[PDB]
Amino acid sequence: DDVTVVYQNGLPVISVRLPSRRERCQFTLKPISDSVGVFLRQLQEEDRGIDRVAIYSPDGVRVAASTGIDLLLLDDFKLVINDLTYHVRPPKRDLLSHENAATLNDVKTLVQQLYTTLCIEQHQLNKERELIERLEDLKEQLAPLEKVRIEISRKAEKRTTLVLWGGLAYMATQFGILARLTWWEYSWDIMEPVTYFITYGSAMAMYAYFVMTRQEYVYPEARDRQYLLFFHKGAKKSRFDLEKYNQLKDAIAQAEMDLKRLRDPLQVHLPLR
Amino acid sequence: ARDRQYLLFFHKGAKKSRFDLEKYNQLKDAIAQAEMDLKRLRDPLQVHLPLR
Amino acid sequence: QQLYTTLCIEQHQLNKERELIERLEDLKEQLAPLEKVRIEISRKAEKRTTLVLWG
Amino acid sequence: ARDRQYLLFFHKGAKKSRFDLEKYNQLKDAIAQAEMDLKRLRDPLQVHLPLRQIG
Amino acid sequence: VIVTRSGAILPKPVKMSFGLLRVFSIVIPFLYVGTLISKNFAALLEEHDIFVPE
Amino acid sequence: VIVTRSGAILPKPVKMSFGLLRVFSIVIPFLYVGTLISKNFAALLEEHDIFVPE
Amino acid sequence: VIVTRSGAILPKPVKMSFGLLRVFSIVIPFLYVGTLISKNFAALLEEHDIFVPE
Amino acid sequence: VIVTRSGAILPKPVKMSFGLLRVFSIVIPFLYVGTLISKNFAALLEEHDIFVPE
Ligand SMILES: CCCCCCCCCCCCCCCCCC(=O)OC[C@H](COP(=O)([O-])OCC(O)COP(=O)([O-])OC[C@@H](COC(=O)CCCCCCCCCCCCCCCCC)OC(=O)CCCCCCCCCCCCCCCCC)OC(=O)CCCCCCCCCCCCCCCCC
Ligand SMILES: CCCCCCCCCCCCCCCCCC(=O)OC[C@H](COP(=O)([O-])OCC(O)COP(=O)([O-])OC[C@@H](COC(=O)CCCCCCCCCCCCCCCCC)OC(=O)CCCCCCCCCCCCCCCCC)OC(=O)CCCCCCCCCCCCCCCCC
Ligand SMILES: CCCCCCCCCCCCCCCCC[C@@H](O)O[C@H](CO[C@H](O)CCCCCCCCCCCCCCC)COP(=O)(O)OCC[N+](C)(C)C
Repeated sequence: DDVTVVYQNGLPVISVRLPSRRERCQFTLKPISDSVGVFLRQLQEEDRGIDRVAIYSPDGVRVAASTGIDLLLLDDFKLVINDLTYHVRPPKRDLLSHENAATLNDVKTLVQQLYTTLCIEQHQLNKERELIERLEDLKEQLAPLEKVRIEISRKAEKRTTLVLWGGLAYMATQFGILARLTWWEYSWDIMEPVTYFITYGSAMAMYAYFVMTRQEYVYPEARDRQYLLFFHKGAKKSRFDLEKYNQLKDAIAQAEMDLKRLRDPLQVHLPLR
Repeated sequence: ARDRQYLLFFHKGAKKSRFDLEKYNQLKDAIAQAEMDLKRLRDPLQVHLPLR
Repeated sequence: QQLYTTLCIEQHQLNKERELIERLEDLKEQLAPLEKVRIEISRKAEKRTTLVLWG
Repeated sequence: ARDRQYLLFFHKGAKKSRFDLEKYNQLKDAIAQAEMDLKRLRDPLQVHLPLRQIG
Repeated sequence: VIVTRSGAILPKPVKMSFGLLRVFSIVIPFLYVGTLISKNFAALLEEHDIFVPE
Repeated sequence: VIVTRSGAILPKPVKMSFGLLRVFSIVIPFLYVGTLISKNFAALLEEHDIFVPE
Repeated sequence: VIVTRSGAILPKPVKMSFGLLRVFSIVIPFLYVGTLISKNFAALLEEHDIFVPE
Repeated sequence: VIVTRSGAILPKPVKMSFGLLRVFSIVIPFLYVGTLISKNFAALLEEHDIFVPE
């Protein structure tokens, strides 16, 4: 019927209908490392029953046999074989390599780059001196809050420790209870159902935990969750402005990151980021 | 498993409602790219813009 | 050095991008035939592990 | 366990078939290198921003 | 973890409103449903003399 | 997770075609094979006068 | 993991001081307390003869 | 995972030289040692008229 062009895995392919062998022959061709001439040679070698072949621009002027295929697939064209003329429309494609003629904007950005190269040294030289001052300013604003945060997280740690040791004591006293029941008072054939349903109830509670808290019941994660809860509920009994503390910590981290990113280009003389 | 079931439900609802998810994903990635190189132009260290 | 770098880096990066495209189009063309053998091997390597799981 | 068994099956089927796995790996790493280079070259050529360093 | 990359405290975890109520309002009813289901099914198997507890 | 680093959504998880059928078409026949194996092994153990439950 | 991405060795793992003593000092007394309240509960149930081992 | 960040394949998993033999040369002798321990302890307990099954 007609001719189609598709890009697959970065390579263009063109499906041509051939006169001598009425079969849709496909050609996978590279746009950069080939020309129109080699494509016509491939066509002639494939058919060997076509009298001639030529490509034309959408207007009618013949396109040279040396233009690269990437220069061709930009706009539409015509492919004429000895008897038929197929209007081939390549897929819509905008840019190839960002290589074209010069523009006044290029000269403007070049002059901007020259000015930046001339002034960036003296800019960064005192930007570091201002950053090292802002860092100390932020750090002295944080000294009174750090000890308060320490005194809050000490109580939080003490309560998490109580919880952990209490869990251990509970799973020890359950062992004690069941061991006393199974060997002194009653027999094991009485205590086996109880001790299976205890296991199943624990396996159900570990799933209700996930349903309720949206995370799996793992020891260091439940521990960290309960520590965070204790901390955030202990900051209400002290009116601790956690927003200010978080803002100060983030600002100090960002200032130190800027200093570390900026000072290395001043030592080894390399680009900035 | 919960996340897998949620994704299955979300994509069945998206197919039932014809949400056109691909344009939404492309727009999200393009916003993630357009504001990255914008905060890279307003860099407080490099002198790319006046009013410093 | 910084000034000279500034004056002659756009044309050098354009040549570099052109060379990189010409090199990628050759690397992919050279890799094209090995992919067939890779897939013919990975199908036999996956059939036996599906057999192992089902077993 | 499934991935380990799949890898053992692949590295046995590739020895039986005499597949140049080393060339395949060193050829698939060069395409990755050239595409990371093309991704890096997007800043100084399209948005006129300074090039990102290696890493 | 309890702190970010910088020394900042993570926000308090989201807590489901009335968790134990919403749990024990779905555990107990279905546990009673299971009890009565087993009772009825076992009485049904006893009436037809298929399995008798001796 | 349900979203990427940006707000994009992860693709639909791959689902095996006819999953339950392909599972229960290989579970049941092997339960039957195991039943047969155990029956024959018990018969042979009773044949060699080794293990006779009483 | 053993080493850092650069190649340096990870720091020495912290070790709780006298952990093996604290653990048993918590396990033993509460185990005995459990045995005690189990004996007492069984005896209290036996007094009223609510449940007898029969 | 079966591939790297690029399309390359992971190296071959490093197997242990004679792994199954090296593990069954440890499991069985210690199994028999435990059997001997149990036999001797049961005999010592029954000889001194401490615990007799029947
Ligand atoms: C033998 C008889 C009985 C034996 C039992 C013995 C019991 C002994 C052990 C006791 C256990 C106690 C519970 C502790 C658990 C953990 C505690 C904890 O987290 O902290 C709680 C609490 C606070 O922590 P939190 O973060 O705030 O908790 C808030 C959240 O909700 C945060 O929630 P979350 O989302 O982060 O997740 C937590 C959630 C996680 O979710 C769960 O725990 C899931 C639970 C669901 C259970 C599923 C059902 C199981 C199926 C069994 C079916 C049985 C059927 C039987 C009948 C059928 C026939 C056989 O659980 C809860 O919060 C609920 C409470 C925990 C309960 C434990 C549940 C275990 C299962 C047991 C239930 C089954 C019972 C049935 C038995 C009936 C038999 C007939 O601790 C405190 O801080 C106390 C503060 C006290 C108030 C005032 C403050 C100061 C006081 C100090 C005074 C001293 C200082 C002096 C002054 C000095 C200054 C000057
Ligand atoms: C005490 C002082 C401490 C203060 C500070 C420490 C001082 C620093 C010292 C500086 C460095 C010193 C340098 C050392 C010099 C030499 C170095 C060297 O070459 O080797 C050292 C080297 C490492 O020394 P390290 O540098 O101190 O670091 C190791 C730390 O231990 C690792 O600690 P970690 O923090 O990393 O975490 C470990 C933690 C981990 O936590 C635990 O392991 C749990 C702790 C105990 C259990 C807690 C509750 C259990 C529930 C029980 C139920 C209640 C009672 C029930 C009653 C019911 C009645 C109604 O603790 C342990 O692992 C303790 C060892 C327990 C493992 C043994 C398990 C086997 C059980 C066998 C019994 C089976 C009976 C049941 C059957 C009954 C019926 C058939 O030693 C090792 O081999 C360590 C690896 C583990 C070996 C365990 C077994 C080896 C034998 C030891 C006992 C010997 C007598 C037993 C004879 C029995 C034969 C038949
Ligand atoms: C100093 C002593 C004074 C004591 C008084 C202090 C009062 C504190 C209150 C007591 C708190 C009780 C905490 C009980 C939690 C410990 C019990 C648990 O660890 O044991 C499990 C058995 O118990 C059951 O799982 C019940 C779990 C209940 C579900 C959560 C309820 C409580 C969570 C609330 C926060 C607790 C944070 C503590 C994290 C350690 C082990 O079963 P196992 O099969 O081997 O584990 C499977 C493998 N996993 C762990 C990886 C999943």
